[PDB]
Amino acid sequence: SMNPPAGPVRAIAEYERSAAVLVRYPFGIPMELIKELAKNDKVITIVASESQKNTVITQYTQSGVNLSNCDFIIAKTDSYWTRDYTGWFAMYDTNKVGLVDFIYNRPRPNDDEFPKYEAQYLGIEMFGMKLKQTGGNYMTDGYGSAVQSHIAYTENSSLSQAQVNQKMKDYLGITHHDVVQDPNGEYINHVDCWGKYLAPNKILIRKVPDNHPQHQALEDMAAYFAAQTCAWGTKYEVYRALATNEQPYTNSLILNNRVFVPVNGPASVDNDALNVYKTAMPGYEIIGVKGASGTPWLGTDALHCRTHEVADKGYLYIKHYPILGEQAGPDYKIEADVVSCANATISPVQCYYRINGSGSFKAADMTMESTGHYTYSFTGLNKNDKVEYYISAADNSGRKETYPFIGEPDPFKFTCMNE
Ligand code: NA
Repeated sequence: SMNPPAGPVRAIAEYERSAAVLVRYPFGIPMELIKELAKNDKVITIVASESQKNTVITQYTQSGVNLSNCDFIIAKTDSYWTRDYTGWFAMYDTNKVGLVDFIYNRPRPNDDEFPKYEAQYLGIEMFGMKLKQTGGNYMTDGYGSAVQSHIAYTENSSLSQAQVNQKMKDYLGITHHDVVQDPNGEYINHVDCWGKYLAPNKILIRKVPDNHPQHQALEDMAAYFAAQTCAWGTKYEVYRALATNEQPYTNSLILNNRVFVPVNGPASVDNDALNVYKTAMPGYEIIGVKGASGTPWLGTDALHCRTHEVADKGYLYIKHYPILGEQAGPDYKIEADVVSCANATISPVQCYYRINGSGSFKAADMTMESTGHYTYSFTGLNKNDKVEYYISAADNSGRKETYPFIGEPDPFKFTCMNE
């Protein structure tokens, strides 16, 4: 149809559950990456024909790829930049997952048309957002914020900024459309070359040497996010990836509990970048990925550019705003909504918690107050007690999710003040 999705709408972040990752043949990524992806996750390869599918299967077989995780879509494409032209994922109508198409900002008509084939393959509805856009220049936090470089306005110059913002609201549920002047001084003007939400409360911002012409622009961008309150109510934790030689360290893919970071030398500088991700993202497996010789990583074009995560059409979605830091009390009540996009019965919904840092986390059932709305109150806590917690839900489709996504390795933390 030509109508927007039935509300409310919520754009899905890259660090939410992914059912698959989308790549394209002829390839722009190394076979070793496809192999590593397929070890744990479904890889959907776009090919132009049944014969081309079989050519790819032969290559996957010869390279030892886990074929049980290899799926295919037959559709014409112009390029391997699946980040930039494939559809964007949003929840809509309470418990549905949909795809949002847009006008691809390149003269690549098969790439531009592709989202319809993606939606057909996935068995989900598609909605047409009439803005000139590109996925590389888009990221959302999963709480209604999105960051883009200035081309989101300048390539839609027949519309006012308000009209552009309204399109993002109507099709993606974006209420905070954070469009900024690109700090990189290069042609592409994509956020994924300088910035990446790692979680709702964490953002990675590129850093360069002091004498690099973009040094101050990037420091200013880091300061901007550090001063900004995030969706959870704390200031963003701002992490920095130092590019000594224009290495594309922010151009990584978060796929479930793994992070794939392009590396292109020197080894020590690559390892420093990987260390930043490891520090920022406890519990995640951080994986450095060397480029393919024929289609190497570039400063403006690397791993994030040549992949796109695919949301779970049956997503078990946990909506939660955490209790953090010094809390007054005397009640410490957490609330979460849990929705099954699989239309499955949800049970159990639990709070896992630990008090004052020792022993194992303990499970307590949350109380369902109304349909899909769960609460839990921490009892018996004394002044200055430290609480770690996370939420866990399961349904009878076999889905199991925590909030935060990674669960126990990175729990929410608060302190009981009793004041
Ligand atoms: Na399109």
